[PDB]
Amino acid sequence: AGVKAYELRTKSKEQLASQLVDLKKELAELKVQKLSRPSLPKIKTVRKSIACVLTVINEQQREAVRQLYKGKKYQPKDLRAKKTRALRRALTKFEASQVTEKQRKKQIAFPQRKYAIKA
Amino acid sequence: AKQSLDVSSDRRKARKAYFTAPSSQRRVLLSAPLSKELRAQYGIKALPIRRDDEVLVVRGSKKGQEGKISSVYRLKFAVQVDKVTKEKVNGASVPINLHPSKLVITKLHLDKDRKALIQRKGGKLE
Amino acid sequence: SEKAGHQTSAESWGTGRAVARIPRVGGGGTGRSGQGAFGNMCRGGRMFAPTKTWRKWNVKVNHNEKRYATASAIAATAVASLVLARGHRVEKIPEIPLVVSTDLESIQKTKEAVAALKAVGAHSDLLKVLKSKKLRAGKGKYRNRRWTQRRGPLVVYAEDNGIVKALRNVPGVETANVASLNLLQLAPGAHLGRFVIWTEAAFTKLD
Amino acid sequence: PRPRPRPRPRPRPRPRPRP
Amino acid sequence: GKGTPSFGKRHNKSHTLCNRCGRRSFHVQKKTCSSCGYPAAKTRSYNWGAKAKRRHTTGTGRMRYLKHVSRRFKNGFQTGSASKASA
RNA sequence: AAACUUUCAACAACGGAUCUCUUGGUUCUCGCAUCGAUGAAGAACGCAGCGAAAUGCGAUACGUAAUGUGAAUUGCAGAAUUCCGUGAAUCAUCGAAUCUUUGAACGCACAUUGCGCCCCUUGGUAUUCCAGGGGGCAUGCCUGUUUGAGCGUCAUUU
RNA sequence: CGUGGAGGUCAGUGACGAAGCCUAGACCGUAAGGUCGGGUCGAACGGCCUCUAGUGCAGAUCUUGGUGGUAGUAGCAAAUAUUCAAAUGAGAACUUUGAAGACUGAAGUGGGGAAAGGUUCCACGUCAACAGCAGUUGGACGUGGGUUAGUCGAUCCUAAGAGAUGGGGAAGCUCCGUUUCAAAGGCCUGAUUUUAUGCAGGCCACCAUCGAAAGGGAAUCCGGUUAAGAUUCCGGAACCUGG
RNA sequence: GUCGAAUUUGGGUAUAGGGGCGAAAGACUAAUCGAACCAUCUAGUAGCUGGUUCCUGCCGAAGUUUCCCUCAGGAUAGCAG
RNA sequence: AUAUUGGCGAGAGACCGAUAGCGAACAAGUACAGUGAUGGAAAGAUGAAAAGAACUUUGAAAAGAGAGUGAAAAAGUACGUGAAAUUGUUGAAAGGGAAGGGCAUUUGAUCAGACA
RNA sequence: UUGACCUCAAAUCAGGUAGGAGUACCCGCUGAACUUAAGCAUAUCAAUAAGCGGAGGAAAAGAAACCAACCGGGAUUGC
Ligand SMILES: [Zn+2]
Repeated sequence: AGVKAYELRTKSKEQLASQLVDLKKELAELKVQKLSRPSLPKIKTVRKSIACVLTVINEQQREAVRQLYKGKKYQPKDLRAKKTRALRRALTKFEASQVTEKQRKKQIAFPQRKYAIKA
Repeated sequence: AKQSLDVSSDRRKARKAYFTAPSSQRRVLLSAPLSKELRAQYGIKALPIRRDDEVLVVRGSKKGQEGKISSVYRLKFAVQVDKVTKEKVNGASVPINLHPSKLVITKLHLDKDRKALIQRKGGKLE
Repeated sequence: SEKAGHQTSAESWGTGRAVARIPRVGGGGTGRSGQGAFGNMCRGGRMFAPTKTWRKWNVKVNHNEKRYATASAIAATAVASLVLARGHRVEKIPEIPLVVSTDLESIQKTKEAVAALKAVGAHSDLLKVLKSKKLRAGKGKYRNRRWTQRRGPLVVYAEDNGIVKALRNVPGVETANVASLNLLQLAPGAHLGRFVIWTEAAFTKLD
Repeated sequence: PRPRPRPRPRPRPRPRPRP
Repeated sequence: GKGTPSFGKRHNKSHTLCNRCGRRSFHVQKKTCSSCGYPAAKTRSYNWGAKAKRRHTTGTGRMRYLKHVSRRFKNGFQTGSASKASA
């Protein structure tokens, strides 16, 4: 069988924690029956169900802390867009598009004109 | 002839892309042509083979025999029919591997996705 | 590879060991140790005179002499003494050179392009192709040279309106413009007498 | 199969006296 | 007596396992590894040992993070997720 | 005359040449710019119903989530509702996570799975002792904050 | 003349058998070689006109791989020595048991450890390979089992020495130096009853750390127990440290 | 031969290649020492040694001149195609 | 505009075809050697499909002999084709301290040609 | 006494940044010898290999204290 990720996201924080304990209890019993039977493929379903609950549990707490740091500077570093080491050190679009006040007048007064040569 | 710069005509690249193809891309490679009556009924020529399909053998030493597909064994690019087998000297029966290109589908296993695939390929779905 | 055969630290044992004084692989415990290296006669070594990329590949040809042979190859498409001896099946055709109407150049479909070649007597030469397709004798088969076939007619036009695409899929048939007139197609294999079908517009532009 | 034995040259005949 | 009697006295160890490489090249008395240079910050490498660099260059190991770097660049380093499609 | 020796042929041995194949190498051309203290490259140890290695992964361990594809995987065994469906798969894709011990490796050390300190919390009748759990404590340098030092030095008090 | 590959041609040959290989079988050429028959074989190959080269071997104490004569030859002779019966087994000079004869003679061929090895330890099953004879046996092969500590060691201390920091050198990798030209710290607390550890005095200037399983060092003994473990387990009787 | 010491020896530690160490032999420094080992420059150079792969046809030598730190080599003239 | 034996993604060859081509077409920087720096291999092919030989018999067993599978066991996990050195069996011939060769013929074996 | 100024410190102070890898190509430092000169020392190999520091997708260079002597050219780079 196995649990479904979409069925777990509709549960509260305590329901997921209580379900994780039951899956851990269920895994313990199968590890006792495993040593007395030639094969036990059922143990894979229980182990991957635990990974599903732990993923949803970690996703809910990460989403909750992402909302209390929302719309403010200095968000924690694992909730930040890594994307590269070097690209993080690169200038932002605002900083890279900065021009001095003197050259701003030259671009306004003398733009690159559009023209063609036939007549 | 080849006209695009992305298509490759190299022999060892085509063979490597065939033998090392993943399971999803081997479904398209294991395609069987439809029968004459189904081609007129549906309007399409070939479809990927599926498990619960009724098939006809038209080539090989087992030409003429027909049955229901038992398993689509993608790993060796073969397919197994339930009623064409080989009788071993000890009595045990072993399925015979067949290729879908040498087979002819006589009845299609329709569901929600095969109907959508038929309509996507210009089918009419009588 | 420039490093092929030289990726080892083989040193000569010298004389006095009752072995050849050619450098041998050092160390021990692997089997490769003590074996010869760095020689053209040694297993795993470098060959004599390794092939280099700066070998001359393209050959410079005088422009006037290049046009000299091209003009001689167009004159090879004259009376069928050279054409018959070049392998083309042109015995039952009206005349050489063959001059057809310009309406070939505006043909779009291959089927009607093929039928126009059958009417002008090229029926026999097209069946020389599609029957001589033979598997290559050499090792080039798995070097993207698997199949070998004979050469068919050369259709020459003045301006293209679809004849190139219509005859593209026909085996053995090449299309060319009067501007180019490739010598590689007019005398393939250094053999004069290619069977060439001219259009009316191409023939007058040839002058 | 053990590794190949290392080459083992000979005891190099006893030296004649050198004047 | 420099041959087989002398080899019987070999029971110490000049080199032990190195933490950084595990190749058993960590000199006990010198407290340094003769293979990777540990505990020096830079990894030991030399251009005359071109075969030695090939044994420990990038790609010879698991490549736990650089494996997925090219895939993330090809998509322009996206953030978020694909919402959903039909069928 | 046999045996023996030698030559040749047949068949059988020894051995793996030749021929025929090639998911490899090599060379050339074209396009692109993307490692790391937000923990890299590398290393160690582990993870599968039955695995040693390669490959993959990290106590969520030959994977989890998400998306696509739409019925497998396969050596055996297995599970069966997962089969006109939020769904089979050692699939593809991949934007969310996990990511042991290490390593520029960063509490101090390291031929030790050694020894601490701080904060919160739980247990043992405990602010101090012991233990469990969670989070921290490296260096150089820049900007700012706070606390200072120097008859370096200025002004002003009784 | 011959070889690998390339352009052209012979609408060349071929699963009714291509290439290769064997053939005191045949034919042609002065020769380099070419061709045919037969056998074997199973998937491609050739003639001719030109192009191209990593193009022809008996030697180089050639390279790699394989195989001979020598040759069933040299040899399997140090460490005093084995014998009888039974059992097991297809098979016993070599296994097991009993009996007899001997040796190591306690500076041992005994009982334990250190360095080192890493499962060789123990049980069951096996005898293709290994044990330079043999093998039913094995440190072999296959499948499993086994190492239990407040008191034994590591951990801690320092020795010869090693080596950061502050600094000074060196283009630099890095070198000098170890209390060194340094503003190099935490210790007993007492005040607080807003609250947790601010501030009040006095002290001490030692100034990283690493470095011994034979040095230094807090503390356990006896009996019993396993196929293989014990000063560690069980039973009894103790001791130390911290609180 | 020596056998209570200028003794023997384990572990730890220090000295590294034109350096170490040496009651001194050019000894020892991982079977390597009148300059260790490893990799690279390096396919180092050699007037010296060895080898240098199919056939047939035609022609067919020289060890002499002069010069060179030239004398086991080259240049030059001669002979030959 | 220029460079590019690295990295990523592609397209190609008058290149090499398993002693070749990168050291590595394979669990290759692997096995293994060295205290260490480093050194560093060998190793591709059954068949279309395991259909990988049920069963009988001899033997302690390995295996053999039948049977059987397959187009082919002259394809049996020592597996495509299976050369030479070398070896066994069978057949033929020769041999008084080598053998082998050249010219010529005898003898034996074997082959060929053409019927105006 | 109090409050500034200057200089120099401290903090697990608030927020950042540097290391390493790769290194085919690029920017510098450092720097040989074999070899050639039929010996050899200048020279040559070579402003190279090895060693070290620092970048990028290119780097570097770059809008003349330039070339010119002309009827004058007009940043740099490459062919
Ligand atoms: Zn190391």
